[PDB]
Amino acid sequence: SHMYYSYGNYEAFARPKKPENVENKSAYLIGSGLASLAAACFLIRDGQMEGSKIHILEELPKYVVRGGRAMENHFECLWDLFRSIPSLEIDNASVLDEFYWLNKEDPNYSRCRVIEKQGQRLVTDGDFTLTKTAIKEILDLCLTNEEDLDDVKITDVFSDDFFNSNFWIYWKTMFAFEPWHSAMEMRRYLMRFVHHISGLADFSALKFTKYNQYESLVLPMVEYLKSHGVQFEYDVKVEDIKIDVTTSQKIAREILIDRNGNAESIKLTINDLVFVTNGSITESSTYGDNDTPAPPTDELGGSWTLWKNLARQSPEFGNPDKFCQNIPKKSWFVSATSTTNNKEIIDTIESICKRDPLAGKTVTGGIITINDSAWQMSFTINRQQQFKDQPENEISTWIYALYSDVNGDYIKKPITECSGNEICQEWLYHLGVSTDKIEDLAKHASNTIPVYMPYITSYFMTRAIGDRPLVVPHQSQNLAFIGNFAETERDTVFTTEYSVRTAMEAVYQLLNIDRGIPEVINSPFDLRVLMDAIYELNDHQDLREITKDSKMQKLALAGFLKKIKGTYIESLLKEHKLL
Amino acid sequence: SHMYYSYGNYEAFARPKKPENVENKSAYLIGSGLASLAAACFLIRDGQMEGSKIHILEELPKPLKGYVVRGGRAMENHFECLWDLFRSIPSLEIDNASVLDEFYWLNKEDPNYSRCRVIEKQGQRLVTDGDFTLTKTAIKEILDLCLTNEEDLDDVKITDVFSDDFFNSNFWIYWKTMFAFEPWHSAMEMRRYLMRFVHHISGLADFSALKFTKYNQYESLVLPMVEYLKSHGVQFEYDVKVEDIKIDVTTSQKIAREILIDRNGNAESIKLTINDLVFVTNGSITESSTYGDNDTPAPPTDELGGSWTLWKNLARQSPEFGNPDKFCQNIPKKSWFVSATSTTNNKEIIDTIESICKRDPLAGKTVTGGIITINDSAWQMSFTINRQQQFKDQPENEISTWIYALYSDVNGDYIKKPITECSGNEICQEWLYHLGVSTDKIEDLAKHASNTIPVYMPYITSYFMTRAIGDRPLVVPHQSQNLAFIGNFAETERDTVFTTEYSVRTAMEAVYQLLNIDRGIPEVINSPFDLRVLMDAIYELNDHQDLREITKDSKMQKLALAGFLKKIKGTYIESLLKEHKLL
Ligand SMILES: Cc1cc2nc3c(=O)[nH]c(=O)nc-3n(C[C@H](O)[C@H](O)[C@H](O)COP(=O)(O)OP(=O)(O)OC[C@H]3O[C@@H](n4cnc5c(N)ncnc54)[C@H](O)[C@@H]3O)c2cc1C
Ligand SMILES: CCCCCCCC[C@@H](O)CCCCCCCCC(=O)O
Ligand SMILES: CCCCCCCC/C=C\CCCCCCCC(=O)O
Ligand SMILES: [K+]
Repeated sequence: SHMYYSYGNYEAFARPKKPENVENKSAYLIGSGLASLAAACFLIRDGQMEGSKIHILEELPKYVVRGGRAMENHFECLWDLFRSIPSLEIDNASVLDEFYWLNKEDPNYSRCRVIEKQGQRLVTDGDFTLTKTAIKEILDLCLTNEEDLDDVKITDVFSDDFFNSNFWIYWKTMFAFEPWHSAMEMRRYLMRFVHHISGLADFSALKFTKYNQYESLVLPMVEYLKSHGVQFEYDVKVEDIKIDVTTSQKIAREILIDRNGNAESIKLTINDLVFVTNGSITESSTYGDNDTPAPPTDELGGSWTLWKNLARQSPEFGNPDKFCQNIPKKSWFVSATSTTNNKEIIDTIESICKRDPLAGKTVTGGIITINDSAWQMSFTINRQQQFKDQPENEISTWIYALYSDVNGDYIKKPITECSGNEICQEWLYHLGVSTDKIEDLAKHASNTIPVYMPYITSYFMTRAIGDRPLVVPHQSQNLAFIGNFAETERDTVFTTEYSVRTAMEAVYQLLNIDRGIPEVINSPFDLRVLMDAIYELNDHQDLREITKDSKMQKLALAGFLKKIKGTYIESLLKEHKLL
Repeated sequence: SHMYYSYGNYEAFARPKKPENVENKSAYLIGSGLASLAAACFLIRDGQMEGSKIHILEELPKPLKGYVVRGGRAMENHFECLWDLFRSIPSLEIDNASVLDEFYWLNKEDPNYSRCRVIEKQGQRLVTDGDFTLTKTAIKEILDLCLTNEEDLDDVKITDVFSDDFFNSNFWIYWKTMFAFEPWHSAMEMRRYLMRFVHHISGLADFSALKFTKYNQYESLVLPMVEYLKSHGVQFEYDVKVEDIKIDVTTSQKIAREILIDRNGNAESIKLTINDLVFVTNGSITESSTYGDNDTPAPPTDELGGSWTLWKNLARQSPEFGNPDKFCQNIPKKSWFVSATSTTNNKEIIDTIESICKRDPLAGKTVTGGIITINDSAWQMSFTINRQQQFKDQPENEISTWIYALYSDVNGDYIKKPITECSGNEICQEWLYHLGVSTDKIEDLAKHASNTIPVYMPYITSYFMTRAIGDRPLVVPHQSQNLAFIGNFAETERDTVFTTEYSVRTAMEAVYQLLNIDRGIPEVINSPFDLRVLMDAIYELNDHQDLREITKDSKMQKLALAGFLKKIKGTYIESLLKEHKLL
């Protein structure tokens, strides 16, 4: 139905024929976020649309870290795209090459993932400490149809054993799950990343770009698009799109914009495609400084207002209110980037992560979680420096806190009432810095910039099938929805992969491109991977240990083992350490 | 061990860094087969070896009485190494396009499928054509074979693991003819085939999973590689017969020291260092092939040509170099030996084929979509007509049919002689007979309207001979510093021989190991570990029966299924089973 899914090298390496009649078509891409950028690259590369017919409408005209960071090997659509984007750092190489080599020579992993009691490593760090009841809850969730998970919370499907496991510590902090978030999305994550469970506790599965996501992913694509003549249109806010929703078709007819404070309108025909990135987790963000809190806001911005205006033209365009209203005041809102050249801080980090922060390699290898922090705070030092023109004596630490309405342990205030230096103080406290030194180090030996993001948890809010518009709604002729609030099967939002996937599916479907789209990696269907998951989830126990204290399963196991003794199934189980 | 297996787009699209010290290395590739050429291409593209330091050593120096077809078995999408290679090889047909791009577009424009797979009784379609007619016993035997460890199948034959129900099934007709399996062949390799291609079980009977090049293999695969290699300065050396390679074998090292060659009559010797790599294609299924013509049989032979002599000479220097005798010796005389290429512009023959395969042979698109099997032919004969013409110099009013017989020592039904005693025109008459041509016309249409070239291949079944782990050398034997074995008599995991993929796979593995290239090699496709594929396979193997139909007969299975279903009622597992038609 205008696209199909594939895997393996045949479809990966094959090139689509130029799509029919693309020469008389144009594209309008609302926003210059990564999904729109990705949709424009696919239009250039696989649609062979001329860049002059491709219009990226962005609101803006013309340290803080984190647009994105962690990636994995099985970002199948992202790597398809970025093998074709030249590096801005290596000659005759793609962003993929740069990244692939970088991560070979300095492969990621954490030497200390969770701390407590002011800088001590958690004694069970590395184990999931899941009881058999918790594991059963995990499988039961995977065995639940997604259809049966409308509006279901994480707390509805897990008991306290689960929430007391180390597993949950590692999972909620690395992915930013709150207990009230969508069990649907939690389920997709479990199945989506099962091949990396072996790397969950020590982040051995993660891979990072050289610099921040903008210097390493966005700018390369902007440059790719500029060299192909893509028209970037600034000072343009898209307020509405008039869509004709009939019994047989949906056609976007008109883009209503404010172009430099002036109300204008872009008339569309059936051959003008519109790519809407609906919803935004970064909109309405505010910034503090070392002595000022990022001020809280519940303002809807352009992105949310546009989706709401689209949603009033058809329920098939989604339900933005499920995502941008009723966000619990406890949710993550604040992140901070703390910069310092102070040797005591840097040295304290080294004595925890066991790596020289200033060496230019992995440091924390991903977030260290402060497990007994009131704020449920985690922080990471990536490869330093994360910016191109930053002094090589400086580190930049990124801090976030899952709980926003709880007094700190040292700064007895909610993070939303904290200046940069105060967030720094709470962090240094949990690092174990002598409290007699913390205040001055935060105020005069560091600079910490907080950001308040009202919608940073928005992707994970409990939802129902239908709350997210399909990438190409039923009967849509020239309208697609892209990014992490659009609907596609199996893949997990809050990833850059999801933004590139939806962009590729939108371009391919709307132009009818005759090439397969890589399916979400088939890990949860791979018996090899499933064998490993059991092994790892049970903290490296074989099937005899797993069933030890249970009469019913040790009898079923016995029967099974008599049946499989000396077979290939036995050999597989042994290779995967289950026997 | 100097490699790793991978899958997914990350490693597929990634480029390896230039391997360490490759500027001081050279390569010698014995022969111009596809594996050797494939290796040369990986040397260029991923090794970044200088072309002038790559030396292809080929016997031949650079007279047949008709077009000859072969080498062009089908391909499938999940030839993972092959497409990794040919995405990088320029098409000679389409500008600005790889061989993959050309193949890809062609097979979407003219997808392959068969409209008539098995005939009998002189041109009549098999009534059950389409079905596997597998009994539950037979199905249990297939599954029981896959659940057997490879190690316990040493020297086991296919007749040792299957019984009467299976051998009487359409499945086995389809299977044995399309893959050229003999009942005495390796059950280990049959097992690898079962698992290797389980994702295509739905395409077995109508060939809808097969893909074909535009032209014969040499024009579509080999010649693009040769021009890639020559454009990069690669050295081709003709008139070179390699007789032996001196290998110093020691506790911690195997090193090729010397290549003993006959170069245009003269006994010569290429001296090697550890930095000169040698790639050996050990054994050959086409070695010692002889040709006949429309009036002459291809004369039978037992000669061990150069390839089999070279391997025996290597096997003498270490048991890690394999057992060539398990493959080139004691080949049964009933084995497939003869194929033939029958070329005609005669409208009665062409129209007769059209009436069977339901397509115009001369339109330039799929014709038979792969072999048609004559199920009741004494010879167990099959024949295919690919897209026409398979040769760029051939007239547009001509077709060329490829014909083979699995049984070489059995009288024909019309020409009452074994195929080995038959002239090109006699093979054609036996073929025409089974097409339904009136016997009054068969002699004249085979003798004056057709030109049939037979080929006798002593070793054409040799890939499938019953073997034991260890008979095939590893692609890079343990501790080998500059010696690799490539092609379909070298050992790698899971993959299936008698396929171009296996040749390219070994090539890739050899080059990557010997040069320590830091990029993943695509694993054999993971279909046999894929629950969705295994579900589809149960459905298809039981001729599209959901599980309730499958268990009707066994009141106890009817029960076990009763329980399973309540354990999974309303769950994802149920939904998957319904999606894959088992409920
Ligand atoms: C701090 C942070 C860290 C992250 N880290 C990771 C990570 O480590 N790994 C990972 O996989 N993922 C991560 N993510 C998720 C990832 O960043 C997102 O999935 C992705 O960046 C979203 O891209 P998008 O363009 O689809 O969404 P957006 O970029 O939000 O798309 C909307 C954009 O278009 C513009 N726009 C919106 N509305 C309008 C309008 N009406 N008119 C004009 N312009 C408009 C806005 O400027 C906005 O930026 C992270 C996200 C954040 C916020
Ligand atoms: C496990 C394999 C790949 C996982 C995909 C990663 C993307 C996860 C996503 O939920 C966004 C993360 C949000 C911010 C949390 C802190 C960042 C920690 C981190 O970068 O992992
Ligand atoms: C696990 C048991 C498997 C059950 C039977 C498996 C059947 C495999 C079937 C079909 C393959 C059909 C042909 C696919 C491409 C062949 C390419 C070639 O000729 O080399
Ligand atoms: K899929």
